[PDB]
Amino acid sequence: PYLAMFGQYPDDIDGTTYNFDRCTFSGNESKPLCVELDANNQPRFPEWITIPLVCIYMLSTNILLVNLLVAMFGYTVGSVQENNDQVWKFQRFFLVQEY
Amino acid sequence: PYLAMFGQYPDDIDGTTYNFDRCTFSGNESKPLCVELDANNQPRFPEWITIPLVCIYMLSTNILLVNLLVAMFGYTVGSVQENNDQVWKFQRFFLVQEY
Ligand SMILES: CC(C)CCC[C@@H](C)[C@H]1CC[C@H]2[C@@H]3CC=C4C[C@@H](OC(=O)CCC(=O)O)CC[C@]4(C)[C@H]3CC[C@]12C
Ligand SMILES: CC(C)CCC[C@@H](C)[C@H]1CC[C@H]2[C@@H]3CC=C4C[C@@H](OC(=O)CCC(=O)O)CC[C@]4(C)[C@H]3CC[C@]12C
Ligand SMILES: CC(C)CCC[C@@H](C)[C@H]1CC[C@H]2[C@@H]3CC=C4C[C@@H](OC(=O)CCC(=O)O)CC[C@]4(C)[C@H]3CC[C@]12C
Ligand SMILES: CC(C)CCC[C@@H](C)[C@H]1CC[C@H]2[C@@H]3CC=C4C[C@@H](OC(=O)CCC(=O)O)CC[C@]4(C)[C@H]3CC[C@]12C
Ligand SMILES: FC(F)(F)c1ccccc1-c1cc(C(F)(F)F)c2[nH]c(C3=NOC4(CCCCC4)C3)nc2c1
Ligand SMILES: FC(F)(F)c1ccccc1-c1cc(C(F)(F)F)c2[nH]c(C3=NOC4(CCCCC4)C3)nc2c1
Repeated sequence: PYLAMFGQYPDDIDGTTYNFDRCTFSGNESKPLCVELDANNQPRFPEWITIPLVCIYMLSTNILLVNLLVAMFGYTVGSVQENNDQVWKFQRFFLVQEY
Repeated sequence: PYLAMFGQYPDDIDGTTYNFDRCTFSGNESKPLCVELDANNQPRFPEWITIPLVCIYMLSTNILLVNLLVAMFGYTVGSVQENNDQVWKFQRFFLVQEY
């Protein structure tokens, strides 16, 4: 999910896209466990629950949240522009007196 | 089209890029139907109609719309900053009295 915000889309969520080469049935390996199967040896997850969930998650993370953060940063830089100059001037005394 | 905003570019829009392995001629399969062919067994779509359409769609979605949303969020956070404090203070009474 952390990578999902950087444009990476989960792969093991669609039966068609899912590939069994990556996964392993047992734990004696270094790749993720395979999806739970059925008596017919096919993926069992409904596939109409995961896709909308991922769509909503990606919409919330990639787009809305970053835009909100941009807005907050804009307001913050606008609000405290003048006080930052005074703070920098105050610290300039220490910076100059250091040498 | 929903995924198209997350940076994914459609593949079955260019004759060179289009691959027949994914598609299926008949419906007895779990992958999308193949593009309509011609008497010579080649893709039939003009290829000069789809590409500009996709370019315009991607330009509208990925870039313009999200930037507009960012602008709206910035204006909204700027406008209602003071009233939000009063609303939070009002709800603080209920939050404190809950316990
Ligand atoms: C505000 C909008 C733009 C955001 C959400 C729109 C779509 C991205 C979502 C909403 C409901 C979703 C659909 C809900 C159910 C299904 C059927 C699903 O196929 C199955 O259910 C078969 C299940 C099986 O084979 O076991 C494939 C995706 C689809 C069309 C989902 C794909 C994406 C849809 C259209
Ligand atoms: C069947 C599947 C594919 C779709 C449904 C699964 C989730 C997408 C549902 C389950 C619980 C739902 C959530 C229940 C509570 C909330 C909080 C709500 O926002 C708030 O917390 C503020 C409410 C307010 O302003 O008063 C927005 C929707 C959300 C995430 C709901 C949206 C959709 C959720 C996550
Ligand atoms: C404001 C600008 C920056 C946005 C649009 C610019 C280009 C991305 C678009 C505008 C018109 C498009 C062109 C319209 C027609 C064609 C020819 C097309 O090839 C064919 O028509 C052959 C058809 C066939 O083989 O059957 C390949 C793409 C190209 C150059 C299109 C590719 C992209 C172009 C240059
Ligand atoms: C031959 C192919 C490859 C290019 C042409 C196909 C589409 C790109 C054309 C067909 C109809 C056109 C649309 C007709 C109407 C509108 C609405 C217009 O914006 C408005 O609705 C507001 C108008 C106003 O401000 O008065 C912007 C262009 C658009 C999307 C036009 C732009 C280009 C469209 C989508
Ligand atoms: F910037 C932002 F915050 F996105 C946002 C900006 C502008 C307007 C609304 C929101 C918002 C707020 C909340 C809430 F206030 F409720 F937290 C949201 N919650 C969710 C989801 N909940 O669960 C999901 C993740 C876990 C899987 C199920 C889906 C996404 N999307 C929200 C969007
Ligand atoms: F933020 C935004 F809105 F993008 C936008 C922001 C700033 C200036 C203009 C726009 C805008 C407005 C409209 C309209 F107001 F007309 F709706 C647009 N329409 C379209 C397209 N129409 O159809 C397409 C999708 C379907 C396939 C054909 C191409 C894209 N791009 C627009 C850009």
